[PDB]
Amino acid sequence: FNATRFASVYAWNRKRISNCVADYSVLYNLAPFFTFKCYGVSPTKLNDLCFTNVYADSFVIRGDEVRQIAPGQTGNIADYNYKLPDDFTGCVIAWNSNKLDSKVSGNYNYLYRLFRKSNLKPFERDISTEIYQAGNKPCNGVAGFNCYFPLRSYSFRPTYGVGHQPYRVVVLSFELLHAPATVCGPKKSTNLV
Amino acid sequence: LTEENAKTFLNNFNQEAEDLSYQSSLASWNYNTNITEENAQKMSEAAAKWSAFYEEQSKTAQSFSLQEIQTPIIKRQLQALQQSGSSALSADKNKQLNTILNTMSTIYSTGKVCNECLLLEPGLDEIMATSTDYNSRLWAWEGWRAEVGKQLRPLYEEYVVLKNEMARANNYNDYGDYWRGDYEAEGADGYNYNRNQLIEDVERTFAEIKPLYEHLHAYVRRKLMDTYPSYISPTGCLPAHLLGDMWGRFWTNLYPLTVPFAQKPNIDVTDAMMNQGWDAERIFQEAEKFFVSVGLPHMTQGFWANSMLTEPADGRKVVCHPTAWDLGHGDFRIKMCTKVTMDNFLTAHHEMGHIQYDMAYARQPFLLRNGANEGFHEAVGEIMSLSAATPKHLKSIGLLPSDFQEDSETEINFLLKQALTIVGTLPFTYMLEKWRWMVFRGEIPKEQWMKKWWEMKREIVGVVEPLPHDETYCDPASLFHVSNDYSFIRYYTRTIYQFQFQEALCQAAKYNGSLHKCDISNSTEAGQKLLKMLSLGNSEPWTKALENVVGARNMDVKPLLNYFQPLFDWLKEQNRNSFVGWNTEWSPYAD
Ligand SMILES: *[C@@H]1O[C@H](CO)[C@@H](O)[C@H](O)[C@H]1NC(C)=O
Ligand SMILES: *[C@@H]1O[C@H](CO)[C@@H](O)[C@H](O)[C@H]1NC(C)=O
Ligand SMILES: [Zn+2]
Repeated sequence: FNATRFASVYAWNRKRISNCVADYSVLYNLAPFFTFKCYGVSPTKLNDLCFTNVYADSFVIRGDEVRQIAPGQTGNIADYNYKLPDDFTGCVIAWNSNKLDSKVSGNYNYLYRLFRKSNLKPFERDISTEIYQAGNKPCNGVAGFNCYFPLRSYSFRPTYGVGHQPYRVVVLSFELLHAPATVCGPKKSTNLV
Repeated sequence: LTEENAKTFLNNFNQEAEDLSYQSSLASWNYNTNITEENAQKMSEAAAKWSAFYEEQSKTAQSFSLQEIQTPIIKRQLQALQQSGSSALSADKNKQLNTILNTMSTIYSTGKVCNECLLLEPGLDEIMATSTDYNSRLWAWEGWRAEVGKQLRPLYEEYVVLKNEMARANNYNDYGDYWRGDYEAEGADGYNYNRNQLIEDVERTFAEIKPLYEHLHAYVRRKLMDTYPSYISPTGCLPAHLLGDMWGRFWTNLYPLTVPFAQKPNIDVTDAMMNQGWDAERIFQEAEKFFVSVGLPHMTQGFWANSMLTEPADGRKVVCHPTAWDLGHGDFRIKMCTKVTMDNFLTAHHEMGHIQYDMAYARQPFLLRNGANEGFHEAVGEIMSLSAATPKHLKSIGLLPSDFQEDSETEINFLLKQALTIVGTLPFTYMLEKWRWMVFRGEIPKEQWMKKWWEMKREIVGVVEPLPHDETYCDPASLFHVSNDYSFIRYYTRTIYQFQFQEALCQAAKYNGSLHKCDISNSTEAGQKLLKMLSLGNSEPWTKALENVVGARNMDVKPLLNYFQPLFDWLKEQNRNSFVGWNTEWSPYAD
């Protein structure tokens, strides 16, 4: 939540939350929280569920790209940057991030692609920077006819509207493989008589 | 092939064009909020960088083929990107084309003609409109014409020659055909639309527009004889300086002179906007509540934070130019000198239409972030102010009580000025457009320029000059849109577009009342009818745009007469003892 630098839509890092007690069902730290839709798990049943491996997918997308992160839809991000499986077990959390990432000089730090040879695999990591060879024209490091650079940056602004604002989305996807659980929920009901 | 390869070039272009266009528009908005040197230094470099990037991206797009592309969704985008223009010739041509445009702009801005004498904007129409003296306008017409005609004729002829030379580089007939190319439509056999046949459509529309204007121009001639007896012809034309303006396109001040019934004025809500507690903020609140009531989304949270609605008196340089600026990136803001007047209410309802239009096509890329043509851009703003101008809307706002007695003469004198301010400039527009279409291709040589200009002015508009002018003058180049590069065909099409959209929204709501007083208040049916129209933007042409509006794919003059229905019969019943027509032989200088 209080990170000073996030990753891109394709070069996102993965951290494992384990060996510690988590405080679920209470995570509202910012005011708006436009997206708190969970799949398969109730929002009020997160504290009484133990986990062993929890990955955090942190990526920055536009406002119209928030709805594209859903099983069964197709868009520009749900097919070439990041896509959730059909039987997704987790929750999607997004908020407004136009305050601390406001610079009118230019935002060329975050990168994202829009073209690939095929569809994405569930939980796929792509960092290649080869030339997009689509037609029957060989590319040998040429910028122009039939050869381009697939990696491009964003154009975020403090006045990016209302349905296109940068939504920093953190996916709380858990993995359950009948393993010994270590992440326990909040257990505080002590009253001795 | 390059089927999916062109998908990458345009997405790489627009990705950074969205960034740089906003960098330029923010500097432009900052220069408009205060006119200082530090803001201009940032705006000039941004505009130059954007113009250089556009050419750097368009210089390599010409190598790609266009006829082998199959998907029309990108064919509509690629044809709009190759329109470079001055990129074919060298830089010496562009330098000498701009060094004369700046010179003529500085000359026209500093127009000072005396022998009580002022600049261009200072005391321009205040003498033409307010003053009713004949000798006060006698000089104000002749000197204003002769100070900018003979001093701009040798500079404008070379400019027209350069405009014709620019047509051969991009394979065009003339410069006038370049502005007609924006009304382009491609697709199937029934979706194509040629850019040269527009003259025929304009003529077909004007052939039906003329019978509406004949009685309107004949009735205003009978009553003007009570002030100018020896200056108004009985069965001829009218002088050009007796039209309330130097060109006769805005007959706003002629309403008190051509009032149908002076025993009761029109509607008045200026006094009610002061004692009820109205401010500049609550007007936009009610306007947006009226806009959302038809099924439109809400506004941006920053629209109430960054938009300069109230005029600050803390040292800001205000230009006071009401225009909905589309800065990009989904940013919606309004720079307007807002007050509690009705004149500021009309433009406040006009700009909200442009705002809700720009909100619709924000999903498509920067290249398609435009209308289907030049006539759909500023045409959605007038229908909202027309629907809000009804007395029932003002009674539903909460200003006047529900016991208001609306009479027929009120609607008559309202439609009179609503026509004189809208359809009064249609002949003036058509005359200059046909003149430009004739003189740009090479149909009318330079040896019969002013003679043909005056012949067309007498035949089409029906205005006779008070003194004879030779061909050494350059009168038609004295207009704001004629001197510099400004298209004018859009204003002739928007007048039909607004009356078509109003009728299309009124018929879908099942309203069997008066068309000129039809309102879209609390109509969820027309909202979905308008959203699918404004959502396509530049992705779909006007052919596919009008089919979801009314169904037809051609210009319709039927709404032009179906709007002013109580006015046509009124002028017919009041012209029972008047001569309908015009005379091309009568002239005030015929001594
Ligand atoms: C515009 O000028 C004002 C006055 O000097 C200045 O405060 C402001 O920062 C300028 N804006 C830009 C974008 O340079
Ligand atoms: C919508 O609400 C009612 C409908 O009965 C009426 O006042 C009018 O049609 C509309 N109101 C406003 C304020 O536009
Ligand atoms: Zn219009």
